[PDB]
Amino acid sequence: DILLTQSPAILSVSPGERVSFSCRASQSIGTDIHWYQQRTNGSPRLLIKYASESISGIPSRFSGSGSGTDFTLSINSVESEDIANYYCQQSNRWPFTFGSGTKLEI
Amino acid sequence: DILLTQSPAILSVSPGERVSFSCRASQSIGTDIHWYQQRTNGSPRLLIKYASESISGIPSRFSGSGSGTDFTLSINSVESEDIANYYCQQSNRWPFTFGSGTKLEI
Amino acid sequence: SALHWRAAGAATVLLVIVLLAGSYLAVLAERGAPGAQLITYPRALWWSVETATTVGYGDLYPVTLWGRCVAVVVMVAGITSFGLVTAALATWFVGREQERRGH
Amino acid sequence: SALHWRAAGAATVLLVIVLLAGSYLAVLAERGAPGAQLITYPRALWWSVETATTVGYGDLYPVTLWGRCVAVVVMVAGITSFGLVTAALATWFVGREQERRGH
Amino acid sequence: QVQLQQPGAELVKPGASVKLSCKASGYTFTSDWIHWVKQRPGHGLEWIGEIIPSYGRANYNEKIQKKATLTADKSSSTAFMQLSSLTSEDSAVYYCARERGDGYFAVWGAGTTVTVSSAKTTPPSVYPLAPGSAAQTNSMVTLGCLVKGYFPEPVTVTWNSGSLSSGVHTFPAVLQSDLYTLSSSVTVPSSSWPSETVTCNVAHPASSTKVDKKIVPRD
Repeated sequence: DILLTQSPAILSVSPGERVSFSCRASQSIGTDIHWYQQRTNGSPRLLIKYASESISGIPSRFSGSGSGTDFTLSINSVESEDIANYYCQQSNRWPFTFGSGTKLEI
Repeated sequence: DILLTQSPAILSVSPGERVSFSCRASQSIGTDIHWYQQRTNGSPRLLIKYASESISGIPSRFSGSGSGTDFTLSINSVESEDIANYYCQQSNRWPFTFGSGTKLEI
Repeated sequence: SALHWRAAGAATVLLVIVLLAGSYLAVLAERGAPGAQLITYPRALWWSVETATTVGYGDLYPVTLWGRCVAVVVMVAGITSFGLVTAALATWFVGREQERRGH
Repeated sequence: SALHWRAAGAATVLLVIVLLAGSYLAVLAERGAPGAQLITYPRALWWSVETATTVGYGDLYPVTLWGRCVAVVVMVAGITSFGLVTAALATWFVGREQERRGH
Repeated sequence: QVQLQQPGAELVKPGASVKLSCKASGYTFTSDWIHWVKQRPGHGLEWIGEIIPSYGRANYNEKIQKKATLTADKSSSTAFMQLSSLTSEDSAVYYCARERGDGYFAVWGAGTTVTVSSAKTTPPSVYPLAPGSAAQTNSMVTLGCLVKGYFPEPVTVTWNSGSLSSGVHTFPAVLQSDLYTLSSSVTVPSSSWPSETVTCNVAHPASSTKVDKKIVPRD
């Protein structure tokens, strides 16, 4: 099974600063990584698919990059609503797996 | 994306001595590495292509070797004009990427 | 419309249907096998094409028994379909060569 | 010049043109996809050849939708061209065998 | 050759945008790509993006925020990069380079220094630097000129319009009150001056200024 490593677990940034979340796969998975946002008491919400593809309804602020084993989710200019946990998930090999998640803190 | 590691960042050699710059790719890229020289205030200049192929106009002094993940740019008998930064670049996988560069110091 | 052309048309349609069902059944066979890559529909369709043509790059391939069975049908449908096109071109050339010889 | 030979000649020319356009369009489809290797013209040409022949080593292959579409055209052009050559050889042998039998 | 031509400098107010140009000469092929590469002061080379002018297709670095937009004008053999909504983080030298679709950058532009600030353009002031008269002469003599009070970077300094190249130092500018200052040094045989003439030529692309200054002994 593909292990997804998200590190660090917490990320502290100042309002309006750029932030970058890291996802590392235990083996090459192409661009088959998707990113989810979970706010307090909420269910996950798709932000980015296939590493870098925009989802309509999602602020332009969010972007994704990477391929192979190293992946990044980026927020250019954080704001309060971005306070949540962020999970990556791979669909390259069965079974699908999730990373352990990174909290944004402002 | 392919990360290219150039280490050390500075190389100190004595006049007329052999010097070797290191480039390491985060995954195998065959021989798809090219090397550039940037002098103070100048733009990059192609020195070597596909790891070991001579560019006309370039002193015989310069050579390149390597394949897979480990690559070397060599100067047999350094001289002052060789004082510059040296960058490697891969074209095996999209997007093209550059190494962070190594300065020659005499 | 002569037989060999109706059959080449029929074969081509039938191959497209095999490509589509094979994509769908491959994903259904391969999900549940740890390590399998043939597990989403878009790339399974690409996989069925490059199997039917016998290219077989190796980017994707089934690892389960039933995904391998689906693969065989896809290979046979593909080789048979292209062979039937070849045989139809043979018939066209052979007929044309009869006329050109006044036979 | 009989039909089956003009067609084999035409097919071979047409394949060379497909190989060249396919090389060019593959690079244009694949650049912009992170991880893609089919992204410079010399090796794309080698890739089109080994696709057209259905060899498919796996050193190179498209990963985008439109590079895969270009790949299919290249596969079909290649299988069709070689099948048309086979059908022309069939016609030559069949004609020769008529004469040898006095038919 | 000069195969790619780029303007020396663009100053851009924060939040504004700018179109960078790159006019190609020499051999142009249907297959050629024009690439854009960013270099921040003291930093390495950063691949921004690429366009194929014959088809007009462009790709961008994903790993960095996308302020750019690439177009080409097949008629003018000119490629354009539109960087929009700039910040101090976008001040850099932006090179263009030509790749024949075989993976390496055979030829590069001289690059455009893009400065993001609110300050106004200011052409430099050029001043001679001839020795005092109580200075003793060796077999060589050292002259100079002083380029002060300009903005933004850069300025180009040559000596006798390029013909003098040995014996030349130009020092990096320093920044003082929103104006830049540097000096340039030249060393010629004592013999050869002022018998033969020595002039420094100072171009400041952001203000379309070029000035000459002859270095003559003091009165």
